[PDB]
Amino acid sequence: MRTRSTISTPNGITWYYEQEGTGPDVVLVPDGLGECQMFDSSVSQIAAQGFRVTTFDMPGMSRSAKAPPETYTEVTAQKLASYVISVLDALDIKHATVWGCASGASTVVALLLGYPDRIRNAMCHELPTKLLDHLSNTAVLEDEEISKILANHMLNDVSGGSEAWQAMGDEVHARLHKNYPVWARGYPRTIPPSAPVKDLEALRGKPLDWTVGAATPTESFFDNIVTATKAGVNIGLLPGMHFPYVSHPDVFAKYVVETTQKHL
Amino acid sequence: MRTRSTISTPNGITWYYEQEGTGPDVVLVPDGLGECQMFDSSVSQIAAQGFRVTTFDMPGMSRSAKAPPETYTEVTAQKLASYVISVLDALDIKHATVWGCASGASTVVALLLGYPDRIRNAMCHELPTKLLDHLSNTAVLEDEEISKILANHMLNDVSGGSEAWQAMGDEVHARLHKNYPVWARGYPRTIPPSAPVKDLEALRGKPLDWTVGAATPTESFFDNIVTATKAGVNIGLLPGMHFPYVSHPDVFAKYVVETTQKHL
Ligand SMILES: C[C@H]1CCC[C@H](O)CCC/C=C/c2cc(O)cc(O)c2C(=O)O1
Ligand SMILES: C[C@H]1CCC[C@H](O)CCC/C=C/c2cc(O)cc(O)c2C(=O)O1
Repeated sequence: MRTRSTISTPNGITWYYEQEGTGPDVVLVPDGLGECQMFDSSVSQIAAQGFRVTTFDMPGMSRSAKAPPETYTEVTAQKLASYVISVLDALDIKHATVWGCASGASTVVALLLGYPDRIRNAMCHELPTKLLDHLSNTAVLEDEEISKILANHMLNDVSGGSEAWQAMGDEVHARLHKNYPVWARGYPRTIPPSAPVKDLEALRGKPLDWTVGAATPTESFFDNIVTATKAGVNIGLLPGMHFPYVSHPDVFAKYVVETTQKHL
Repeated sequence: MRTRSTISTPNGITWYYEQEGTGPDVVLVPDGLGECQMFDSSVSQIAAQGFRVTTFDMPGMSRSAKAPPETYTEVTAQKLASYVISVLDALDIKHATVWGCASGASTVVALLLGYPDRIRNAMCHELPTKLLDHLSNTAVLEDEEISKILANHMLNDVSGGSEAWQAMGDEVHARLHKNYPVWARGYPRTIPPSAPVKDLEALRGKPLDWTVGAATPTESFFDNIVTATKAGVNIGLLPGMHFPYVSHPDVFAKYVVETTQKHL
């Protein structure tokens, strides 16, 4: 039975969060769009292996929109990490396994490095480390132009699974619609240079498991593969592209549980 | 002005070859389809920077089809490397820069390792190290079935540039048509295990420059990126996929000249 509720933290954020299961804590941090419905099936599937799974909409996104501006403008990994630590503090999650893609991947690595006592192990997927001008240039467009362009880009280029993307439903896509402008203005310029992945050695020997999408063009996260290999960090593939939890929920869920079981 | 001619070597092969330019030798070794007209523009463009450029159809392929069966069945990097050393012997090329993609990539690294006195530097692109059952399954079909399927697969999936691929013309596509079966039967089972990349320390400090296609799915050559990084070998991207010399001739040519100038 899934808890669907709100909890507030003293940095001014009111988080929408979901929680199911009993057992060691596993936390699913969204990608930049900040929408935790993307995890819905995997929440249940990972919980059914004996885990308490918690996820949430990210600050300023979807149903966690009640948040002050610093929390969704000039966003950095280090900022997100501290927001995530504060919602963990509120929910009394002391020791967590954490997953994150994209800005969520940067967040989890910054969590692992900054709060090692708190993080049992971290799985990061497709960690952005490069400025991408086609994304960054949308910031200066009109809100509805941004939503049209980014919605299309997710649907056609990066979903990894067009049908599964569209099957999330109208409600989700209506929340994403409003998030695309806030993401565009707040994330693409400032997340990449915040990447906590330039000190290779600090990554060495850490409980970190890195993935890239199998179908993602080799150029997008070529640099993740080099960096992981130079740091001896485990690196592999998940099917699909930027949203394996949408396109391949069953393999995603099994990967989270199997990687979590390694570190208990 | 380009030389277009044949030369026979004592392993029973009659090679079709082309050559243009004066200067240090640069040799362009085809991919598995063995068809050197794919290089035509780049031959002129690299020569025009002060190089003597040589290429050729590969044994059993295209206009180098007069060759004994061992030269195009159970093909191996080590076999292809000896075949190319013989055509270089015949043509009196003592020192060469070499390029190769796919089976050509395996050939060039085997050349570099096996004949270090002969190879100034090698550029390998998308070196196949894994058995691929969808490719190997085509071996047991009808010849004309194999040509249909592979001609379509190159056109639509892996050219990196559909217009540029088709613009090579009817003559080249008529030669490829006959090569697809010979390749299917001779290459995909035996070329991957022959990959000369399993000894990391032999690669280290060698004049080797490795590339993968930018648009190629991450999974196809993930392993090349890990291997290069573990051996300190330079590794980067070219635009397109499996045939940058077809899809992006100008940037391919400039990459060959620049990388050759580094080592000269
Ligand atoms: C939401 C998702 C966008 C996917 C399409 C993007 O085109 C995928 C490109 C990879 C980088 C995305 C990205 C970059 C960035 O600077 C900050 C981010 O939060 C992301 C990110 O979260 O990626
Ligand atoms: C002809 C070229 C493109 C084949 C499409 C392939 O589907 C592209 C995937 C990479 C594999 C290429 C390949 C594998 C191999 O074991 C031996 C080979 O000679 C090649 C190779 O030459 O591939």
